[PDB]
Amino acid sequence: IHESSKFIDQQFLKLQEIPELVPVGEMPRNLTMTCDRYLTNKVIPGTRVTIVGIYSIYNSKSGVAIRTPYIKILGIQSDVETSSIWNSVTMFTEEEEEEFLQLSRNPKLYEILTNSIAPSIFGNEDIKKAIVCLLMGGSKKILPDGMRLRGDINVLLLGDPGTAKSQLLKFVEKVSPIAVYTSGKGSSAAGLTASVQRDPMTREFYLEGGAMVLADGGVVCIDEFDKM
Amino acid sequence: PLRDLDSEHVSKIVRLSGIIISTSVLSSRATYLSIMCRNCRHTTSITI
Amino acid sequence: LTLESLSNVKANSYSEWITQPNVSRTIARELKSFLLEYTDETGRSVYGARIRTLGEMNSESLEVNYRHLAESKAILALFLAKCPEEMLKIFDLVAMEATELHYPDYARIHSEIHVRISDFPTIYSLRELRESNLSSLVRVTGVVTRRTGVFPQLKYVKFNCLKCGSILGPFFQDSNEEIRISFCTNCKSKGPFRVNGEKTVYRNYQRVTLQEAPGTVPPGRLPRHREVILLADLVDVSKPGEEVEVTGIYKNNYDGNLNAKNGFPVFATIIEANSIKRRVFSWTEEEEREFRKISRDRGIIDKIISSMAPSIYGHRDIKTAVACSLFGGVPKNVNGKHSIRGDINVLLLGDPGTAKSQILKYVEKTAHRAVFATGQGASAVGLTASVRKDPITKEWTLEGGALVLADKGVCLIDEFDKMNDQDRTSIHEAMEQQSISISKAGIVTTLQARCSIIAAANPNGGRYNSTLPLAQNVSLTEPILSRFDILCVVRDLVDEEADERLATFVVDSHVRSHPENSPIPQELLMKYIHYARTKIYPKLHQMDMDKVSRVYADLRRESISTGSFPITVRHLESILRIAESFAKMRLSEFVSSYDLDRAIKVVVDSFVDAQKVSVRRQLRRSFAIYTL
Amino acid sequence: ERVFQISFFNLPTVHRIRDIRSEKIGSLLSISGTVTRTSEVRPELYKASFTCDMCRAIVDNVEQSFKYTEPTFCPNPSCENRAFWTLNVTRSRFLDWQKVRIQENANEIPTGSMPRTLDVILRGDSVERAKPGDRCKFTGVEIVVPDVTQLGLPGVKPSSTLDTRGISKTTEGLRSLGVRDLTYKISFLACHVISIGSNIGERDQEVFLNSLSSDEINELKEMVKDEHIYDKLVRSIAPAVFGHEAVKKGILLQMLGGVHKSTVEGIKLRGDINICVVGDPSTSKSQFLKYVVGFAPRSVYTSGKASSAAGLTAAVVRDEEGGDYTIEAGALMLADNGICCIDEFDKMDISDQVAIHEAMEQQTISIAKAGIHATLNARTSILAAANPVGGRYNRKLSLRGNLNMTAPIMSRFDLFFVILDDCNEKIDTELASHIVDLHMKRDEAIEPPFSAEQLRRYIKYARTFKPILTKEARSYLVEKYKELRKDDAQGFSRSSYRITVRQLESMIRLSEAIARANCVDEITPSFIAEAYDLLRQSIIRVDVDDV
Ligand SMILES: Nc1ncnc2c1ncn2[C@@H]1O[C@H](COP(=O)(O)OP(=O)(O)OP(O)(O)=S)[C@@H](O)[C@H]1O
Ligand SMILES: Nc1ncnc2c1ncn2[C@@H]1O[C@H](COP(=O)(O)OP(=O)(O)OP(O)(O)=S)[C@@H](O)[C@H]1O
Ligand SMILES: Nc1ncnc2c1ncn2[C@@H]1O[C@H](COP(=O)(O)OP(=O)(O)OP(O)(O)=S)[C@@H](O)[C@H]1O
Ligand SMILES: [Mg+2]
Ligand SMILES: [Mg+2]
Ligand SMILES: [Mg+2]
Ligand SMILES: [Zn+2]
Ligand SMILES: [Zn+2]
Ligand SMILES: [Zn+2]
Repeated sequence: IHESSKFIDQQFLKLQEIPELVPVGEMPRNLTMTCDRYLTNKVIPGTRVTIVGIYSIYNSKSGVAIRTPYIKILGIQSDVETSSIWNSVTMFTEEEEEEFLQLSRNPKLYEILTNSIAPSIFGNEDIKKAIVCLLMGGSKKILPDGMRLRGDINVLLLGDPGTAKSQLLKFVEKVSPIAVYTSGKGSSAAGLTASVQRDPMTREFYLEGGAMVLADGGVVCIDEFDKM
Repeated sequence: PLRDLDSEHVSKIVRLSGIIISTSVLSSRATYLSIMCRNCRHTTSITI
Repeated sequence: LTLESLSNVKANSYSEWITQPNVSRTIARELKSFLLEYTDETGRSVYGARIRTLGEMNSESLEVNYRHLAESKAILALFLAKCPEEMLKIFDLVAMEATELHYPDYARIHSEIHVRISDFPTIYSLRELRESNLSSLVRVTGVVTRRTGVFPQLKYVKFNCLKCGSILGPFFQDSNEEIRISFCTNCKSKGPFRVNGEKTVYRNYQRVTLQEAPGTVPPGRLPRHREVILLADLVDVSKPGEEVEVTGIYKNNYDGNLNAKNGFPVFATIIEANSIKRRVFSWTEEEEREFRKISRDRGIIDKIISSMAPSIYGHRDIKTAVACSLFGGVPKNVNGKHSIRGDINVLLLGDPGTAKSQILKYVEKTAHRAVFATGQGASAVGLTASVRKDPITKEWTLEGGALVLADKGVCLIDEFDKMNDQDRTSIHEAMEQQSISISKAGIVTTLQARCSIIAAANPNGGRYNSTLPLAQNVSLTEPILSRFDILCVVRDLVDEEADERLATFVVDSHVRSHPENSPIPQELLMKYIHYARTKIYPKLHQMDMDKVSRVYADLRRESISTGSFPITVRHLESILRIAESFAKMRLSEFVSSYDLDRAIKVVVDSFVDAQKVSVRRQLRRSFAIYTL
Repeated sequence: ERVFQISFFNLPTVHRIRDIRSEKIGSLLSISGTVTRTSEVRPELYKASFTCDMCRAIVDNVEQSFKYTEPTFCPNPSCENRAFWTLNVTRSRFLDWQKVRIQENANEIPTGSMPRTLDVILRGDSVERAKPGDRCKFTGVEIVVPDVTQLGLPGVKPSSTLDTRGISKTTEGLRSLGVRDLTYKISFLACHVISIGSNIGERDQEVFLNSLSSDEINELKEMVKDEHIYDKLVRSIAPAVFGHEAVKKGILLQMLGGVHKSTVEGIKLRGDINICVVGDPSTSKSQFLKYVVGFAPRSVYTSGKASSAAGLTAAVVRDEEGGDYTIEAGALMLADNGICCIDEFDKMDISDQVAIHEAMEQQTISIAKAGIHATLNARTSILAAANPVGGRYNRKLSLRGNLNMTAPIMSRFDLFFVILDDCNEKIDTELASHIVDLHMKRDEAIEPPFSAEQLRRYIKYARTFKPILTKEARSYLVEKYKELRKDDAQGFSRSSYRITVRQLESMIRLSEAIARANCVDEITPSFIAEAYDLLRQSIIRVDVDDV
């Protein structure tokens, strides 16, 4: 009787060893894991996790008595947390609020935020001021006619090689809450802008990826912007 | 490491690291299910 | 019974003879006497020492030599050769009792001792296994092609009964066939019993495909392959791609309804491995003292330069670049905000016949984590990260590519010029961010690619033209050319004496290699490079800043005056990184002045020789003080 | 008890693969064919030993005929049922078994039809007597094997149902019968395998001279003793071709080859000579390839556009849409320790050129397709024929500009024979006379110094030698390398392709081949001079426009 029965969620995860430490000519080995209740939907594919769990057995119907191992997850720890819109947190504690309010009344606030932008880079003070302004951005407006005015600022740095523009891009990628650093032709296997590809096991259209979309609400640092 | 998992770790708690390929869709498992006999109409509950 | 009574056989077959309890107990007693009393007439018991060593090392493997048993009891050696399975079970029990004679608490730790027979005399190739070798011990050589993962196979099988819930006793699982129980002995029922994995004990299992080594195959014949099953202790021993020699029992794999395609009652064959023998960057306490002894020599660095690629002659600056790339600098991250790369990228641009590929092969042999890749070739690891689904396994796997796979190591890219676009983008990201970002198949992540790159390229048109500068001789663009620290342009100009010595070297190499006919040793050198990479971490101090800043302006103003492509800050960083790499070969914790001068020499020579000849003539005379 | 096998041979007639008819099933026969696939040796259940399930006594020596059979006698009187048994694979007896696939010979295929294959099975001592790519004459029995794929075929497929006439039945109640299809394909079971030569007409020398009788070993000694033997060897190669003595010398040296050497580090030094023939249209460049395929053992012929990556190296193939994947030996392994003759190397696409220079680099073939990972032996000399870009050969352009073949392809060819057409009356008249004499006289117009069979015996004798460079040969070789590179330096861009070290290994290889041609154990400096002269004549000077 289904309208008087109670159910929980269960999820299959697939875990590989990290591709940095794999034998050169060998396939990276993987295990299936099962999680339930509040352990489901806690990690996205691609994240690096250490997981505590029971190493257990199932029989799948290659050897007279051969069993497939799996992991029953008891806990998941995320080593690094990816930056995205859904993963962004808007909650603040009162101590951080007080610290930011106390910071905002400093009369040399502009000077210290410009000095904090890439302290290892000699010169380019105007560029660092520009980078601070880019990090803040302007006010976005939505008007009664429906058309919107953007607040984001797009800055181009073009010049001779060896003038630390790539390091400025890297530091902006590090300091931004949401950021991606890509080339003009994209990444090694991550596209630029937006890619719509068919789903693997159900053959349905979905947004494959792309620098301009994963970095929504953030900064895309496009190195070698002329080749595109 | 993932390659040092042997048969001595079977049905034991192991801590192990890696990267995630895929997260499957959420399947619905049953915790409490009420059952009723087809013709006998005996009502029973199984808790899991 | 006696040995001479064991020589005579009464049963129909050998296996039925050994199956008898009296023959089994006689063989057990004789194996006990052999294990406890064998000496090599030198006053030492090698097997007692082996038992003590395996007990103190907490290992379940006992190596028993076949020639020792043959000299001691020849009939038991013949019995082992003919019927290895049950006699190995007997000698398992005998070796377990011999271990319990010394260590009485070893049974609770392991309860299983595997006997590994070594130096079996008969040698078989995989192409000559026949009908006579079934259920017999065979010693076969070959190359491992690929191996499966380690799976848990049931060893002590425990059941539970669905009628009463009682948990039954443990039963040994024979490796030949599945075991089943039909009685409960508590509720006296033949009901459905289920195996519970929490109280069942398992052994490790691996499946390894072995082919005949391609050197030994007859001409028109394909290399035969067999399949080898590795048990609990032998798992993950032999990596694929290496020549290994396996001793084991040759037997038939049983399958349901045989093969319908053949129409004949044909079985497949397996080898259950009894022993694995391989036909390491570990330094001992003496090895580090030897490293310190060889480092205190004044001319140590040059010896390392002379140790790079002995089969390659005359390319001293290329070998210096190889030594710098192999040792490498130190990466650093000041305050977490600003990162400076710490490994030397070397580009070998050369005409055909300058032996760049042999240098790449030498580095692949020498280095710790060396990954070989190429642009034009197909059967090699790719340079691009990917998410690939196996067509048969239907399993999605994340391949980091050769750049991620060479992390904390070296990636060697042969034929750097005719690369395609995706591989160029992968190299560009791997040298800029030292990482590779993937957004494929629902996987959005970044993989660390902190890898040094030693690339080889051919100039445009097949020759280097010294009249044109470097960028016009190579299809590589300016940003990818600027990322290399050492830029070795090698050209085969015609010099009579050089041609004579090179031809002499090559012809001598041929005449040494005929079948009818001060450098550091390679084994010491490889561990030396690993040690210096893993424990030194050199550092440069504050009072040398007045000379590098001086020579930086000295090259910059001359580059402005001459009008070549400019010297940037990255040449200074390349100087400071090559200095830290040269200081590692001395096992030195600090950077010296001669170290900096040698690094400045390397960088100046690498910058000058990539120029137009008009630029070369002025730059050689202006920078004569630093070239020395 | 030892199993015995009777092998019949010298049958009066040899049948084609397409002449196999159903009237000869269960009859002694002799067929011929070219072996394509060889399986590995597998055990076949000959004398099965069973144990009954409920009486549990062992019985042995059960006849096994093709399909798997279980005895129904059960001679112990303890139990009363017959069908249930269990096989004991340890106690039972097995024989060797191989399924080798053979294909119709190229001269036997009809006018428009494709070749059709046949699976012949070898048992016992006949196993592994056939190699991938050779012509074998199989004597055996035409047998018949169940085939399931004939279900969708048109026509009435025979079937078997159980006859129920003498069986008493009652309609008590509480009608099923066993019907099974009779669909089959013709197979062969051979007791004798002999390998006739793949030609139209063992490394140690002692086993070779033991094989020859007194008369032909005397003839071989007479050939060895002759002082003008090298000129006769050159003149005996490709008699239908007029002129082009340098190409004939190269072909002879390729058929001889150099020694294979392995250094202490582990790298391998190639003894195989790879030759590319480039030139103007209608210069008999394909006649050389025809002669090498029709003459040299272990030789295969391939066209450039009709090529493929899998067909030249190795193929991973699927049979009957099953889970099993097998390996087809490619053209490079069908010519292993022989010559792969590839006409129109220019028309070959880039992927196949990549897949073949990989097997020129490592002299091996790598397979990673599907679940099969394999390393394969393809040490093979390559005789390539290429046409220049634009059709005609431009004298003003270098060899690299005339050819679209890539630099890794070009770097491993020792000899580049550019054969050209020049219009003068004398040699055109003599060539025309030669061609019309060929058309008039067939074999009467061909008068070589040696016939094909004695040429092949001399080549196979000479390949046993392993020539060794002497003390003076070393210095004379390095002097020739010095003067050759000095000629490059003086010529500048006038040379077609510059001499590097690779030409020095090719010079050593050609010197070893010449020393083999004269049947000597040590390389004389005259052989060095001949190899250097041939290599110098390989490079032609680039014509330069006047300024
Ligand atoms: N003014 C500067 N102050 C501090 N460090 C600098 C300065 N200019 C260059 N560098 C350093 O020198 C290197 C220069 O690399 P980048 O200039 O960032 O490369 P880029 O030339 O800007 O980008 P390209 O044009 O694609 S090569 C980095 O390691 C910087 O840290
Ligand atoms: N300086 C040298 N010392 C020793 N052997 C050499 C030298 N130069 C060339 N060789 C030999 O010449 C051959 C050249 O082989 P490769 O290493 O493939 O040449 P390469 O420099 O890679 O040029 P490619 O193949 O056109 S990219 C090998 O047999 C080398 O051993
Ligand atoms: N120099 C020659 N000596 C003998 N026969 C020749 C010569 N040149 C041409 N022929 C004959 O003329 C015909 C030329 O055919 P092919 O050998 O196929 O031409 P080819 O040299 O291969 O040029 P392509 O590249 O195929 S257009 C054949 O019948 C040859 O026997
Ligand atoms: Mg940049
Ligand atoms: Mg090369
Ligand atoms: Mg032709
Ligand atoms: Zn009921
Ligand atoms: Zn029970
Ligand atoms: Zn019975």
